[PDB]
Amino acid sequence: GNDCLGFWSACNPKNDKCCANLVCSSKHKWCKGKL
Repeated sequence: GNDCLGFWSACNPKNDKCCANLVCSSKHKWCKGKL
């Protein structure tokens, strides 16, 4: 079914597949918390 990533999980700035409403930092390139 669904598929997402956790926290501090590497991802793509063009395709954010993070969970918990996380954010894919285009800098660190990971699922961080949108401040």
